[PDB]
Amino acid sequence: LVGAMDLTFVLPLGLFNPAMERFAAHAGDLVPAPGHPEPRAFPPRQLFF
Amino acid sequence: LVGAMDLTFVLPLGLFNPAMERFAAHAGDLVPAPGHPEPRAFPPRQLFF
Amino acid sequence: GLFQEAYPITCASDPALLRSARDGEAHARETHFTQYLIYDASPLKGLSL
Repeated sequence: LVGAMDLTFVLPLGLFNPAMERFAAHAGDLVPAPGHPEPRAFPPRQLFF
Repeated sequence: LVGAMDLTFVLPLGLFNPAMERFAAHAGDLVPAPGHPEPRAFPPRQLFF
Repeated sequence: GLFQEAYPITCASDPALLRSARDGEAHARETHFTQYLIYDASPLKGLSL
């Protein structure tokens, strides 16, 4: 009475935001230091889990 | 039965945060008086505890 | 092998998104300028490990 549940997992990697969801939900948030590019504006390749 | 224990510790100095993590959570915060240099974007040289 | 299905987990494109999607999705930053986030939908959601 012990055993294994095997579950495969799916992670989309390096995809891209569709045309509707490109907002920020508030004005000032996720803001860089003022001489910095704000790298969240380009297509992401990283992934975190 | 009144005993003893030792622990070892790790503390970082002088490191620099990676570029994806250089953000601030909000825009308007940790701002000095309006004629002052914003030293928070500098290399950290201290560590407090 | 019965549903021919799989499940996501908690994953995102930024550590900034991974931080605010912690304690659950009560305030999940699901999307941002190009970035995105997937909250875990699974038989394993709600559990610790």
